[PDB]
Amino acid sequence: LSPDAYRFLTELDRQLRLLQAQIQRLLEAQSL
Amino acid sequence: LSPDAYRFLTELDRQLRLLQAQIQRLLEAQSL
Amino acid sequence: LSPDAYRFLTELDRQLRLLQAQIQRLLEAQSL
Amino acid sequence: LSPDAYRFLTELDRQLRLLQAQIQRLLEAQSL
Ligand SMILES: [Cl-]
Ligand SMILES: [Cl-]
Ligand SMILES: [Cl-]
Ligand SMILES: [Cl-]
Ligand SMILES: [Cl-]
Ligand SMILES: [Cl-]
Ligand SMILES: [Cl-]
Ligand SMILES: [Cl-]
Ligand SMILES: [Cl-]
Ligand SMILES: [Cl-]
Ligand SMILES: [Cl-]
Ligand SMILES: [Cl-]
Ligand code: NA
Ligand code: NA
Repeated sequence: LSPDAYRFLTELDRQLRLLQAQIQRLLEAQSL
Repeated sequence: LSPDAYRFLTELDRQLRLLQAQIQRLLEAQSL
Repeated sequence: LSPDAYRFLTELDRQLRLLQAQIQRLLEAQSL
Repeated sequence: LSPDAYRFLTELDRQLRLLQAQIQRLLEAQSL
């Protein structure tokens, strides 16, 4: 990867991780 | 959450986890 | 959907749309 | 972008577009 692509992917990864974490918390919070 | 919403979010979560993992592997694979 | 689930999904959608747009712009910007 | 990065991002984009579309359909399907 180019530096620029690396940087971009790093920022994408951080955002996706945050979203995934929000979904995971919501699922975990469910009374079954 | 409704069952339907729970199910939907579960499947979304699984897909996002797979994508995040692909990005993480690509980043990790970079010679600095 | 519950109001809460609707609200959550709305915010998720907005974030994903922003990410997708960033990727699309990067791809479009490529000299082939 | 490298060819490899371009290819990767293309596939990521396709997957995200599919997910976003699923969320959008669910939201649109809601009786208010
Ligand atoms: Cl550079
Ligand atoms: Cl550059
Ligand atoms: Cl950047
Ligand atoms: Cl049901
Ligand atoms: Cl139902
Ligand atoms: Cl489903
Ligand atoms: Cl409420
Ligand atoms: Cl509530
Ligand atoms: Cl919220
Ligand atoms: Cl190559
Ligand atoms: Cl290569
Ligand atoms: Cl590939
Ligand atoms: Na719900
Ligand atoms: Na690159």
